[PDB]
Amino acid sequence: GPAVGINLGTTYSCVGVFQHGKVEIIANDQGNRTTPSYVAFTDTERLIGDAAKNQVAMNPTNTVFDAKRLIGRRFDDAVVQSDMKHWPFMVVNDAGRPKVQVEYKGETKSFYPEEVSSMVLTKMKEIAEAYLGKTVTNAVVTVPAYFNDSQRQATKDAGTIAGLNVLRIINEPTAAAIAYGLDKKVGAERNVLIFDLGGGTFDVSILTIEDGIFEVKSTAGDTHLGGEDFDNRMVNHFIAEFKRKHKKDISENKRAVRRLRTACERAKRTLSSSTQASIEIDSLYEGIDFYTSITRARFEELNADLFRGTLDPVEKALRDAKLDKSQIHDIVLVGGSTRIPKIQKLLQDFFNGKELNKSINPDEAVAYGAAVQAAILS
Ligand SMILES: Nc1ncnc2c1ncn2[C@@H]1O[C@H](COP(=O)(O)OP(=O)(O)OP(=O)(O)O)[C@@H](O)[C@H]1O
Repeated sequence: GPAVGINLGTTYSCVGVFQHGKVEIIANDQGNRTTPSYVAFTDTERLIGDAAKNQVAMNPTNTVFDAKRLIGRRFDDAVVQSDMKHWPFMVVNDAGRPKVQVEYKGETKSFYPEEVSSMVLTKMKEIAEAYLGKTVTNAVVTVPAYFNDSQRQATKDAGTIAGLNVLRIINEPTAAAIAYGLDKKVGAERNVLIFDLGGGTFDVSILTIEDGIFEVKSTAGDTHLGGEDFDNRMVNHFIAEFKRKHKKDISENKRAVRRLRTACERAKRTLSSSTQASIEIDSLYEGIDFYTSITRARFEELNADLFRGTLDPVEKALRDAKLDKSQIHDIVLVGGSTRIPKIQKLLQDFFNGKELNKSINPDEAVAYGAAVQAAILS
């Protein structure tokens, strides 16, 4: 069977396969081309992907996500300590290693970050196999450029326990470059800027490519800025609106909020193609139906400061890399959040009208590149 390319992301994962000179991005059972990096445990089963995310508000303490933030890290890590203050699930310390603790079938169980990730990885593999109509063994999995040997190790391990023969672990910015073919030899040095804004992380990487050899000159970004922060702004906005029209605050009801958030994330995606979207939520609080809508104009101003700040890390990346705007040859958009019009405008304006690389769905770019690489390595 063919080797596949997999993008193991913080919020979503994607799997592609190179076959007949073309790369195919494989959709799941629900028909989505990317699946949530969620795993949920219940009295009767273990849900992975969409099925998992589709019940988080009902099973918050037993629904695991953000495993990418834990992977290859230690419990004593200041990162872990800060992060765990926001997860609805338990993170325990097993001899220095962090472990997620859930209740599965009435019994208490705990897993290592790599095991959780292998569950998502297994879902991608069967998604691929269902499409390919054959077993998938070899694979190329992606990882950020800043991941150290421990993190890369853990990612490789997650692959092995998932029954995948990880041919290689390549960086996400490099995979993106390969997706557009910016790795071909043109007898000259080329500077590429990868602007990656996903569900929860923002990475800016400046690559230098000469003779087919990549060289990450610089990196910058924010580990806690992504599409979810945009959703939060909408949520707080609608919470205030509901409070106005119905004299009722819904902040305390955790389910009402999570349901509202799910509606917002969806309206947000629509807003990337339309100028306004309706929020139709039956019986949000008490028996009160919440029917309303937002416009792109409002959505933009709700996140104005966030969108604008996206340029600071870009300036710094350039600065550290010892380059000027005019020196970067190609700019490729990565991450689902880059589909937002205002982000594209903002970046283009910063690079004085330069054309942005974005013909390939940004949230499928990394997988796409990995699939090509997997093909060459087989
Ligand atoms: N049309 C769209 N407009 C805006 N945001 C979108 C759109 N389509 C998808 N997204 C967003 O993209 C995000 C998911 O991005 P992606 O699939 O690239 O994530 P990822 O690699 O898991 O990201 P990270 O590693 O930062 O979490 C979500 O915040 C989702 O709302």
